[PDB]
Amino acid sequence: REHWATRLGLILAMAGYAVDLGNFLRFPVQAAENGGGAFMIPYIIAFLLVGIPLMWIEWAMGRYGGAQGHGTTPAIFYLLWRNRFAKILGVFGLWIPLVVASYYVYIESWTLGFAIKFLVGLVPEPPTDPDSILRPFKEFLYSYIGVPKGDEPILKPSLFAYIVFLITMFINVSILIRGISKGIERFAKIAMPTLFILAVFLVIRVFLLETPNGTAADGLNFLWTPDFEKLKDPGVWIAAVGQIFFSLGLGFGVLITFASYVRKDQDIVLSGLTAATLNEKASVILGGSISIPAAVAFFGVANAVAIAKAGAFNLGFITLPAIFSQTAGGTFLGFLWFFLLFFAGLTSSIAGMQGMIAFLEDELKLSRKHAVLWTAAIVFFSAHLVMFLNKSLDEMDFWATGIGVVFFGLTELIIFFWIFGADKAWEEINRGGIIKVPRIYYYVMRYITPAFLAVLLVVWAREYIPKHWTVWITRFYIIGLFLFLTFLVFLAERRRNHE
Ligand SMILES: COCCCC/C(=N/OCCN)c1ccc(C(F)(F)F)cc1
Ligand code: NA
Ligand code: NA
Repeated sequence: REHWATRLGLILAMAGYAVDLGNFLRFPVQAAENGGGAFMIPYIIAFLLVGIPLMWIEWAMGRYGGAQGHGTTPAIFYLLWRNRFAKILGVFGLWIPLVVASYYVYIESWTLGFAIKFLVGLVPEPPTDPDSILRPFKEFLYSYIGVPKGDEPILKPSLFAYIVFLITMFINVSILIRGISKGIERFAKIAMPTLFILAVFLVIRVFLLETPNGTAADGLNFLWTPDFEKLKDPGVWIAAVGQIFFSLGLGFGVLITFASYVRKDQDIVLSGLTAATLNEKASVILGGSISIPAAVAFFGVANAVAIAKAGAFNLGFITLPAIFSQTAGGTFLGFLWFFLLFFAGLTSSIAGMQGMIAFLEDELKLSRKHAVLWTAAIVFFSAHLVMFLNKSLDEMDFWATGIGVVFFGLTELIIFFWIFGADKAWEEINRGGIIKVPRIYYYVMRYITPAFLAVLLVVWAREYIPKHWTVWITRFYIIGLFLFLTFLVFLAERRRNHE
C-alpha cells in the first residue's frame, strides 16, 4: 500500500483539500450575513464541538482501515460494524464525492479558462454606473457557461469552455496517475506555497484599493464589525455549524481515504489539528481580506449588504472581475485571482477523486493507471449532465452536500463511536499521537457532536423536505450512480470469496 512520504506534505495535502473557493468566497459571505465579527462566536464553538472532534474521527477511521488495506467506507464501515447494512451505508461515502466531482471539476475549469482569458487580455472592457460595469461581465460569464436565453433548460457552453474542461481533467489525471507521494503530496508541496503567495499579494493589493466610493478599510470594517443581535437567531448557529462541515470538508469521505495512507502508528491527532487550523487561518486572514473588502472599496459600504446578498458566486465571477477591469493593471489581477482559485480547487479535486481511485485499487485490485483512467472516465461522462442541463448542477449539490454533511457525517459518528465502541474508538484516535486528545472531548464526540449533527439534520430536514420536471433527470442519474456503486461493492465481496 502507498504512503505519505513526509509529515509536512501530509498536512499540506490535507490542508490542500480543505482550502478551496469556499475559504475566499463562501465563508466571507456567511460571516457578513450572520453578525459579521459576532459570527466568530458560534463559528469557533462549532469548530470546537463539531469540526475538530469529527476531523479526528475521519482520520482515525482512515488509518484504522488503511492498516488493513482498505481506504474507503464500504470496507471500513464493515470493519467497524460487521453487517450488510454497513456495506450499503458505506457506498454513500463513495457516492458523495463522486457526485461532487461531476460538477466540482467543471467549475474548477472555469477559473482556469477565465485565468487564461484574463492573462491574454480576452476580457470585457467597460464602459459610470454599477450596472453598466457588471453587465459586460455578467454576460461574459453567461457566454462561457452557456446560460439559457430561452425557456429551455438547456446550457450551451463555449467550445473553449469545453476544451478547458478537457484540459482541467487532464491536469487532474496527470497529478493523480503519479500516485499519493510523487503526485498529490509532491504537488501539495508546490501548490500550497504558491497559493499562500498569491493570497498575500492579493491581500496587499486590495488594502491599497482606493476609490471615490470607499477604501479597503471600510471593507474590513463592514465585514468585521460585530452585530451581536444576530446571535439570537438559531439560523446563524445553524449556518455556523454547516459552514464548519463545508470549511473542513467533513462528510465527503475524502479525509478517510487520505488518512488511510497514514501508517499504523503515525500521529493523526496533532497532524489533523494542524491542517485544520491552516484552513481556518486561510479563511479568516486571507479569504476575508480580499473579496469583500475589494467589493466594498469599489462600490462603497452603502452597497455592502446588497453585495453580500448577491451570493458568493456573483462576488467572485462577476463582481470582482468587473472591479478588476477598472483598477490599474487589473487584467493581471484578474489572472492572479482566477489562478489563485484554480489551484485552490485543483488541490481539492485531486483529493476527492482519490476515493474512487482507492476503491478500484483496494477492492477491485485495479492498477493505479486503470483506477485513475476509469475514475476520470466516470467523472468526465457524468459532467456532461452538469455542462448541458440547466440547474442539474444545483440538484447534484443539494443532494451530495445535503446528504453528505447532514446524514453521512452523523453516520460516521455512530458507526465508529457508538457501534464500534467508544473506548476502542478513543484509543484508535490517540494511538501514536504526538499529543493526546483532551479528556473532555470524549463527551463531545459521544454526545455533543452527534447531538449537533442531529439538529443540523432535522432543521435541514424540516425546511428542505417540503422544498421543475427536469430535476428528475439529475435524480435519475445520481440514483443510477448509487446502484452502480452498490454493484461494484457487490462484485468486490464476491471476488474476495473466490480468493
Ligand atoms: C459546495 O461545493 C462543494 C463542496 C463539497 C465538499 C468539498 N470540500 O473541499 C474542500 C473543503 N472546503 C469537496 C468535496 C469533494 C470534492 C471533489 F470534487 F474532489 F470530489 C471537492 C470539494
Ligand atoms: Na475550507
Ligand atoms: Na484545495
